[PDB]
Amino acid sequence: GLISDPVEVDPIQVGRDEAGWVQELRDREAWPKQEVPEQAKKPAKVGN
Amino acid sequence: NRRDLRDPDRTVIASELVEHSFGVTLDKHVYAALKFTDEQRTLDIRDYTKQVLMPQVSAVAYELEDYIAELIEGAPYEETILIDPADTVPAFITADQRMGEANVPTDSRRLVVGSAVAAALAKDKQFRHADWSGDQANAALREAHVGRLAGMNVIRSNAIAPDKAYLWHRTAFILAYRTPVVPEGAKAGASFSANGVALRWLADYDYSQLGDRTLLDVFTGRKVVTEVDGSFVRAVELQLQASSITIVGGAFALATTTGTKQLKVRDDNGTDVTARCTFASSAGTKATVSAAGLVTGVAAGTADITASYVPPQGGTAKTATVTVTVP
Amino acid sequence: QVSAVAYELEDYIAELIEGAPYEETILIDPADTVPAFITADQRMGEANVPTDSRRLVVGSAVAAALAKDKQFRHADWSGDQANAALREAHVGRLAGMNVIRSNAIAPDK
Amino acid sequence: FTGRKVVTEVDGSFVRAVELQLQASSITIVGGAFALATTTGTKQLKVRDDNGTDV
Repeated sequence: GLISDPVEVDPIQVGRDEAGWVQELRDREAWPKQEVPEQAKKPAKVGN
Repeated sequence: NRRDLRDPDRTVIASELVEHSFGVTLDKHVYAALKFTDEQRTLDIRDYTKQVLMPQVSAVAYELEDYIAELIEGAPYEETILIDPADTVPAFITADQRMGEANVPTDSRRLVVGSAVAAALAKDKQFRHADWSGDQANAALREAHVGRLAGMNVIRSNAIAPDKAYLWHRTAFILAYRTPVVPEGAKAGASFSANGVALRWLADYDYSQLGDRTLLDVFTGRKVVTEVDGSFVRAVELQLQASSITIVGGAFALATTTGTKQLKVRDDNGTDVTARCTFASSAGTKATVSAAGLVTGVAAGTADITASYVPPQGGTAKTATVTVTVP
Repeated sequence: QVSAVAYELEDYIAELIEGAPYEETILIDPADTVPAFITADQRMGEANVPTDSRRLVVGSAVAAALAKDKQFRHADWSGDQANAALREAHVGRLAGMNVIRSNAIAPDK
Repeated sequence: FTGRKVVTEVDGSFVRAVELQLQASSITIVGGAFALATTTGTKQLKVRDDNGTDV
């Protein structure tokens, strides 16, 4: 690419999102209270 | 496992050792950015530290507190414990029981209440009556201060929802901060601190806009610690119940047809629930009420503006109707 | 391995205690809990059971119900002006026996 | 090796121990009314009595 080009996608960001350990929360301002997101209910991995 | 003695079959069930794992990550970038023109820097700014840097650091500190509050308030709570304003203690004994039943340790427990919950505690006759509480030197009466109940000390924070309380163990929530480095190309930057967190400071002049741009940043990450099955047991949320709502000011009259009035709704506890209400107008032609509570009456007449609030306990929405006379 | 065996043995004991042939169950009214325990003391005295070596193990919900009781919460109704049922969530003695809390037995028993 | 025994009376009755249970005047389902996202979606219902026990 070029130095002046817009910043491209970070592979670390893609892997971080695909691992699924970034914490999703509730809007804290939405009424009625939101349902708990699926990532917030995922069991601990059996392996690593 | 267990087996019967003298059992003719001698097979034994193999026990199995399964470790588990989760993961913690950095996720956000908290920053305060300012830009000044050469005229502002030369003439307007008289003390850079007091006028620019200290408000910047204070802003980042408040943003970090809001980040933590979003973590605590947004954690996965499968149930909320409903505080009865007339009998507040059983909710907290319930919270303690929920924590203990999950085998959460009794030490390193933090209970943080909102302003509404603290006021409800002081207003409760359990603490206010000096014969239901002992406490002859009555503190909820002469000081509006409860301090300790149900085995937990009360901390008061205006950073969380007023009608919410949270009781969590130290291991419930994890925070992480990283200080970005100043790169090779950047002008040598400073380093500041907000709540004990080191913040990277950086300044870059833009010849294009004839000014200076300053950035004050930090890398952040947060985790809620759930169980192996995914349940969240290391923290508990309590919410203060609502039985009715009222529209403050009562019946009112608009100044003109083009005029607007912002409504405010308070529950029987006195909590502001305007952001959590739905507004309707009986006579939409005469007056229209926004989703945010703003009433505009385009045509002269009389209309009924109704606020409906679904309480924390669920169920039927509480209703409060007011009348508007549009001139 | 050792903790597994220890927990299995405690489960053995709890199954013994909970599975015993209790002819009648004494129902605790959560709003007024003390009469249930006075009734328990009475039933075991009418059976001429010795008053020593008596041992009371309550569930988690039973301990919470004891604390939530206005008999122990309100200091006028209990003496105990320190009010350990309110400033703490603790009831340590009633009806002549000391409360022992266990998470091994059923919570409401 | 383990063994356990419940000591009953010579008539067969059990008098040396007493069990007490906490009354439940009503039960509620956590969450109240709800709506499924999909037919494939399932919910593990949870029921609690007025005493907060999981029944």
